[PDB]
Amino acid sequence: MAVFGEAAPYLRKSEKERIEAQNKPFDAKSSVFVVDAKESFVKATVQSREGGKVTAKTEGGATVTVKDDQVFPMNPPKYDKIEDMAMMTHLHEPAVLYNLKERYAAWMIYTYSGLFCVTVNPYKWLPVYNAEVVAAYRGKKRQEAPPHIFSISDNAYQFMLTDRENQSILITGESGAGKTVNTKRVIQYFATIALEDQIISANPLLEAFGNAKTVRNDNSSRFGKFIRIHFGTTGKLASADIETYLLEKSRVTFQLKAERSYHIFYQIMSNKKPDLIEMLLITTNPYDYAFVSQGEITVPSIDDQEELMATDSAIDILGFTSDERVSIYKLTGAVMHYGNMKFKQKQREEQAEPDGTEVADKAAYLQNLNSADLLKALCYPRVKVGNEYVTKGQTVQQVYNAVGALAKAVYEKMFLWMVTRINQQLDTKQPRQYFIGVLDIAGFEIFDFNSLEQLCINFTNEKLQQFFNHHMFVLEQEEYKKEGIEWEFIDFGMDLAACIELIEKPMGIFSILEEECMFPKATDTSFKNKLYEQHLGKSNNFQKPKPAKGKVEAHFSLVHYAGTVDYNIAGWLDKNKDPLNETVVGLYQKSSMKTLAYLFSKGAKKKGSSFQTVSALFRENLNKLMTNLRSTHPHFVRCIIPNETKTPGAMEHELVLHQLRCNGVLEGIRICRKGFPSRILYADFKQRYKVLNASKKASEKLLGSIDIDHTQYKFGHTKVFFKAGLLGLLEEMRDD
Repeated sequence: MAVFGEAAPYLRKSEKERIEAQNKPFDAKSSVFVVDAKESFVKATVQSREGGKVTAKTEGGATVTVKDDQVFPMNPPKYDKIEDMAMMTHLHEPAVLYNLKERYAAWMIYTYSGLFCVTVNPYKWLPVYNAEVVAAYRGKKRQEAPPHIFSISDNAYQFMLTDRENQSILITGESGAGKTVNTKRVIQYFATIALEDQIISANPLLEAFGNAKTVRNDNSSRFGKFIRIHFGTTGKLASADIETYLLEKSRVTFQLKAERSYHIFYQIMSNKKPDLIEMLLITTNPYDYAFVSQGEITVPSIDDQEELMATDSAIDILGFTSDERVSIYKLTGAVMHYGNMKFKQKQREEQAEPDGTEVADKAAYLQNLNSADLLKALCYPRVKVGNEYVTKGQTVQQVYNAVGALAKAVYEKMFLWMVTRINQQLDTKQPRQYFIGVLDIAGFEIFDFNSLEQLCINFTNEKLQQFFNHHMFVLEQEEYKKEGIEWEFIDFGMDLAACIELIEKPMGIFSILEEECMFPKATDTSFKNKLYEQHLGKSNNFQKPKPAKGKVEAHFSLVHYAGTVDYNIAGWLDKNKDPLNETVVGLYQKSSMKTLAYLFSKGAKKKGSSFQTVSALFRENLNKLMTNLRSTHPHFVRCIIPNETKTPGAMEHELVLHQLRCNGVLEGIRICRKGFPSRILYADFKQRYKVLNASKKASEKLLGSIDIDHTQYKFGHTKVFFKAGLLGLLEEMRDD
């Protein structure tokens, strides 16, 4: 029992509760669940099986008739509070729902789910991470001590110590959901078991540059985050590294009405220091600058003034000179200025031309290069043809797309290089080796009105889901080679492939979108018709939107591992085209500041400066991830938010139901539940099955005598393998 220390009661209960819950009367004729009007699933109490009719009593005593397919048999109390739910004789939505609801009630936060380390959050100081569980969880294997994040961290540590292999921790928590704390927890755990201060110190400037509020939350971290903590050849902290991945681009010049651009803009708009406001030549009203003024400017949660000097100090403590910081500020100001550059068609042509060089002068001075030259090289580029140059023509719309891509590219380059500098200041020069992977990412965030970025995020999560699906497949399945029997002989990732191919293959959604962003006179309606005629009916994941619910418009319905979702197509075309000019990039290369430090200066498979598109860069760096990550052993953590407010213990279903799909842990449990989830020894088997027929041959006797078929199970040579829904049949009969 108390084999580790004192943290047990809020971590795990002792025997007395285990046995007081084990031996409890569990009927299987009224223990069924129910679908709810207010919630999803509560524990119901029916009279009997009246066909598709019941009087299902809730805790408030409900009576309504409910069909069979949504009243669910409850897991027994002998299976109550089990850590690894992948063995329960009932594997469904309510199974896991209450298997963690009652555990959060009993405060057993840290649970297991196959490979998933499901971890709820508290709202009160619980001493589960104290200086004794660090040694209690030290040296352990996975499944003997009670679950915890320290368990999996030490697991990955000893794993890399076994075969010099890189490992990775895949965490998924909402903005400000507590994962921002669990990351520092695991990194300091590793720092002891081998720094976190530098990590948290560099942290806020990141969210300054690349975070914003959305229609859902307030400090959404749009980019991806990945931390490489390398060790010596024996295990010794010899690195502190950081990776930014799939940083969103289109924010810098476009955002829907219910959100805004990144923080830094409005931060400078906040006038805690008019030194910048004068120096960056900007005014204070953000509605004066179109790139940032298409949504909600002021947020009623935090002001941006204090954040100015907060992130300023964040810069200062890191390896940044002062000129470096004035350069960052000037570049952000020029990004803001580009929006107001105006162009007008010439009267005798479609060639664009400038009207007022004022904002042109401002932006050009802000980079120390001529203004007339800048606007010329925007509205009169020239491309290298053969062994000379010709000056292409430009229409107004083309010039607007060009300057948009310009601002986007310079901003993302600023981001990537400041990250470079950060990871440049934080390294320790010890010769290092195989690292660990700490990676957060935006979850499967589906909304009431989807768009491009939502689809890209959902696609990233599709790739991740298939990744870990296949990993769990190989591990779990190919374990049982030694178990004298195999089952579910197909790969497990090969069912997300149907939804992936619909997005990434030739003639896929992304390919078609590229086609239309390249076609001469494409329009939104042509895009829709092309999508339909290429996919509708000729696939299954793709299907028609359903008009209802008074929502504005959906245009095509995709199905994922996290359920179906239908997207809105308006604006996808002009949001995706970003023709990067070249003469102006030369201008940048020949500037006088470290703006050119970004833009420092085969032909096959590389598109041209007029075929560039956002989705392509996505699909490129996404595969960069999904290969270097594939070169590293994974582990998974899930910071849930069980309640709207901070009332601990309580947990409403509908909200945790959503996180159950965003992380898609039910997908793992369902791919592991369509076979033999129950692998068990003789320990409980003989003692609870000898009651009907009062080792191996003894198992054969104690199984054949209790009226079970030899189809839905197999005891290979060591453990018996069982479906979930069969032990319940035994549960009530193995007790008599």
